[PDB]
Amino acid sequence: INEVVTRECTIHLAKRVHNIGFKKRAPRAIKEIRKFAEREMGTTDVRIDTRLNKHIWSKGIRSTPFRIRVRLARRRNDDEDSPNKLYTYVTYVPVSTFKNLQTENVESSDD
RNA sequence: UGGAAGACCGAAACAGUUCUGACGUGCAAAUCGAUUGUCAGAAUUGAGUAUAGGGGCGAAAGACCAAUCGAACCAUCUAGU
RNA sequence: UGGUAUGCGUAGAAGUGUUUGGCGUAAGCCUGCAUGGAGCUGCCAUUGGUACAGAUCUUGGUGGAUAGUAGCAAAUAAUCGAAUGAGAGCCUUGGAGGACUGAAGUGGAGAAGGGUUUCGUGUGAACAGUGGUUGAUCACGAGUUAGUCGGUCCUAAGUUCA
RNA sequence: UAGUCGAUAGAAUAAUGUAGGUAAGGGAAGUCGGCAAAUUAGAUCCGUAACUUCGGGAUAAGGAUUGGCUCUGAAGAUUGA
RNA sequence: GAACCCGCAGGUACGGACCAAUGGCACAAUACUUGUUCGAGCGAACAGUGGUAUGACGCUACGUCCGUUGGAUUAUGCCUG
RNA sequence: AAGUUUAUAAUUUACUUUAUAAACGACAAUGGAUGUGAUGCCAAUGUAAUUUGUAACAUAGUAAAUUGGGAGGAUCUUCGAUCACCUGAUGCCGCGCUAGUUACAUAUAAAAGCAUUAUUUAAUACAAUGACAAAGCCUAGAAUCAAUUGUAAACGACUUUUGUAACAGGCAAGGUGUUGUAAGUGGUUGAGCAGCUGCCAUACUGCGAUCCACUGAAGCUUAUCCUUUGCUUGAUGAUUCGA
RNA sequence: AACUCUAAGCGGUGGAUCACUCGGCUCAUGGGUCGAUGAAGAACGCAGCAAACUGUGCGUCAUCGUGUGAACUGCAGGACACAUGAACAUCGACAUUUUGAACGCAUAUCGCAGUCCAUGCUG
Repeated sequence: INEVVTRECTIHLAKRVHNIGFKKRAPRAIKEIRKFAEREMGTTDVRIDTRLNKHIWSKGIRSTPFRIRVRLARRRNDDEDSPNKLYTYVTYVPVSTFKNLQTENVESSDD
């Protein structure tokens, strides 16, 4: 049951990050953004964009942005077929002031 | 004003005070941390070089002389008793 | 080992595994079966480097500890992630990204030392107490050009010796 | 800047550790012993003993003060009017 | 001169709980602050938790709360004999 | 001398209680059996590693079945959604009959064996268990792993979890905290300072810690906060177990 | 169940045991054969392919002469020159590096002279 719908989802990193050892704070942030992505889209195959890279990592490892605005896009696995016909594509939509945003159901496929 | 001193605090440097700490089948047949002595001179040190076994060298502990010193190491006497 | 059974023997010797059967109080013996491949044994005398469980024995091998318990922990230490491959956190690598040593350097040169270790290419097992396509590994090639820099020469401490 | 990011890693991040800290109130009662730890520390100013070989003791003791901004003064060089 | 059982309240020592208050710790939370870096600024990063003031979910103290009631019968006092 | 009882006279729920008379006077007895609801080894009138079958007489005298209702019982025990007892009703298979005495007939028995125990039985009876193909009745779980909670924890384990809803999870929102007034913008707030000065009042243009207003704000909020007709999303893996 | 124990079969692990051996060991026998005419030993470079062993020295895995008479051999260049010779032995003719007694002097230097003869260049 493929679905292949894209929505821009909400993650508060800070709680997950809380009391985890520094320097492992954002190797845990990336892993947890995958964990959230995997729970939402149901697809084990999580890909994280190179735009997503820089937005966690700008403010260097001790001060990971407490709340992050996520774009989660469930897409079809093309060539050399993974056992999971789906993959989720995770990118950051560049906002400095994420709070107050509830998740919205349309990103049109070919951005 | 000047800038003396085997002067003092303390780096590089050298050493190893106390924890009688870590380690102590370790990284290491002597290391590691903290702490600390000394640091312009009887200082620190490289290379070349001299001194060789019952000998040397010793700011002298019987310390050290190639992880070895109350007499090195190696072979032989020696399958010593 | 001398003699002997006109001994046995590649048609399977010796060796050896062996809930084969049996003998002897035992030391030990024979035989079957399987394996084997090139030589061997009984008896009478004859000689010994002659029989092993040990000697904090020797030498080689192997267990329990323990397919994992010590550990592989100091210098924070990664990480997104593109490429490739049999496999890729490192090691292959860009881009990116967190930092490190913090010019008294984990830098840039040389001596003392090293000895091909430098470098390209190939790149697998072993090695890198982890992986490892990569390396100071492993395989295959190349490279160190001087009248002026050192050695050379010179003397020192000191030495070789007519 | 140049060079690293290799010190096998991940998840958990238990006890006990190690290495680094903090702890009211009391404040060495602890212990062999203030060991370990803490206080103290730079600078400028003020003040400064016993004792003394008159050099020191001395950073004695005991006190004050230190940011930022905004002003002000002092401290030099050279020709010219 | 019975601090003597009935009766009453408190504490001690021991033990077990519990974190509300109060106190302790640091979220490397928030602020402030120094040194440096991001052109400055915001907001951060680095000083292996940078320091300092405050400091919650949470843990935990020195904090507080809770710790039963009979029989058998010893010692012993006794009946009847 | 502790004591088992009977009976008469009383007495009682209780071989209890009272008086009279006796009695097994820890005898020998008694302790196996009164098999004490008089078992067996009987039924079998030939009792048997065959079963007996069939006739009469008279005495004693036997019983086979079913259903309903009312009350009762259970201390480690072979079926507490079980087994009784009593009472009433229904009918009729007459299925059995036994003991005594007596009639009639017969298979086993003649198991060779003269040494019959030896290697030492099983038709049968009763009790349990089985299950090949098949047959006759009844009924349609969960556990554990993954994922999940934190009340739990080194790891297992413990405690929670998963119905398009009592949902569960990630947010945003709100409550609750914590710190202490953000950015940005405006103000001569502001000791002051530079630099240009008019045909006349004079000043302005920048700089300036900090203050004020927007701003009891901004940030942070529990992961081990509380809450949600708000948002979106999940709802789609593994193994094994029986009387 | 799993594991453990005990035994057995089979597979590993491991190289004992046996049988073999161009070697070792000991006794006996014959001979006397290093060197300034430059030794023994060392270093160095050498095979078509070699890195060693072994062989050799710049003529480098070997050359004359002599004997025999067709290989070497892993692959090959070769093989031809098998009748004048392979290849091995013999090895009496030569070569026999840099050294080392080691000899011009030295040697953490393959370093530095002198002399005679000789060559090229320049003249």
